[PDB]
Amino acid sequence: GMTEYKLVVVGACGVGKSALTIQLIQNHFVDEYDPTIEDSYRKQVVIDGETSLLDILDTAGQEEYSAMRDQYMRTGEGFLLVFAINNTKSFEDIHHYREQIKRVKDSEDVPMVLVGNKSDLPSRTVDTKQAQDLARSYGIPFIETSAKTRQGVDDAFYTLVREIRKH
Amino acid sequence: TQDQPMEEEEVETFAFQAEIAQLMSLIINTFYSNKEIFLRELISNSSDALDKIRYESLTDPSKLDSGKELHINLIPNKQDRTLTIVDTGIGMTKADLINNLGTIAKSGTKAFMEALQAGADISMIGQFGVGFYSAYLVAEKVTVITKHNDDEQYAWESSAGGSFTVRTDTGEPMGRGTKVILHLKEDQTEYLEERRIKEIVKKHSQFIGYPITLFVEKE
Ligand SMILES: Nc1nc2c(ncn2[C@@H]2O[C@H](COP(=O)(O)OP(=O)(O)O)[C@@H](O)[C@H]2O)c(=O)[nH]1
Ligand SMILES: [Ca+2]
Ligand SMILES: [Mg+2]
Repeated sequence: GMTEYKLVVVGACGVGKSALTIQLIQNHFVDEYDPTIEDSYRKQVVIDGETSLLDILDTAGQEEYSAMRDQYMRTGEGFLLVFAINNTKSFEDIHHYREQIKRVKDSEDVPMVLVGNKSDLPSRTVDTKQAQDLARSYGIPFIETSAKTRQGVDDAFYTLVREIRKH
Repeated sequence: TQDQPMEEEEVETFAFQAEIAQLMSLIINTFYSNKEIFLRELISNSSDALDKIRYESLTDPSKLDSGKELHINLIPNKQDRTLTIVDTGIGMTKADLINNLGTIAKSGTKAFMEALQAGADISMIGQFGVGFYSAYLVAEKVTVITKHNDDEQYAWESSAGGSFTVRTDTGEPMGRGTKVILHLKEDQTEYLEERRIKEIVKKHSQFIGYPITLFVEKE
């Protein structure tokens, strides 16, 4: 085979998990994608000169903790923790996602990037300072993104790959 | 030689989202053999609120400065026929009550009623994030008193029938956290017995990692 990084995108319903994934893989913006569709998407990239497959698990379906679901999430080598800057509950839920990754990988040392998505919109309810304070407490990078304009999208996924090489 | 003191409270009435009202009508009207799980759902919700204190501590260290223990207290009252659950968690803002307890629970609401139609047990309610409504298995009325730092004390109240109220609470100050008061149905006073409560908590909650204390009134 060839070099593969298995990245998992997690976060509340509507934060832009699918929009970020599709912008990365297919370079276009979807205004509404079935919230129940959970798939992995593959794309060849070159990062700091290394050619690899990104296998991106776009988390969806429903909240459950079957042995099947746990095994599937455990294969994730790195996690994008996505919240939307206009949705305060999505930011609060970051702690939940962090807990469950901590749980299945039995470590506080899992590669993760915090992503503040929908940075294009004017209706901010979560300040960047709060997001950076949280990222600092976990020891992870924080990226501002807009899946709509593609600003920060490659930055977020490539940073997560770099995070996985270090660990 | 003073004038008559009198407090004033603004009260607002709200409709439940249609699907929460359907679930509440199903819970109130139907007998469930496994209804003891209501107490596990109250303790689990207190646990979520106490976890929020620790999360906030990560980025706001002033949380560390409170001298309050993080704990859950169970207080049966046979005279009043009430079961009260008190925690020292983060508490809710007024926006939380109007939203958390009458709209935001909406997605697992429909999914839980289809699970019940499919033959699932009432005990699965907690996995759909709507465990709070299990209080209506054993209570004809629920009051929630809550205090969030930098906000006022609020009381939420519903006897089901499709609406709830939220008011500023000028009563007994409770300090940071949430108090849930179950006004038990006449036929559900078993859940005020020290022995029944000890059985239920010995069985269901198992691995909640905050102290739980039962207060028994000496007869
Ligand atoms: N304005 C804006 N809208 C976005 C952005 N990302 C996603 N959306 C929209 O927000 C909604 C949810 O996106 P989706 O990717 O389905 O969220 P998911 O539930 O986390 O997979 C859709 O209507 C998207 O078009 C963004 O960066 N900016
Ligand atoms: Ca939880
Ligand atoms: Mg999606």
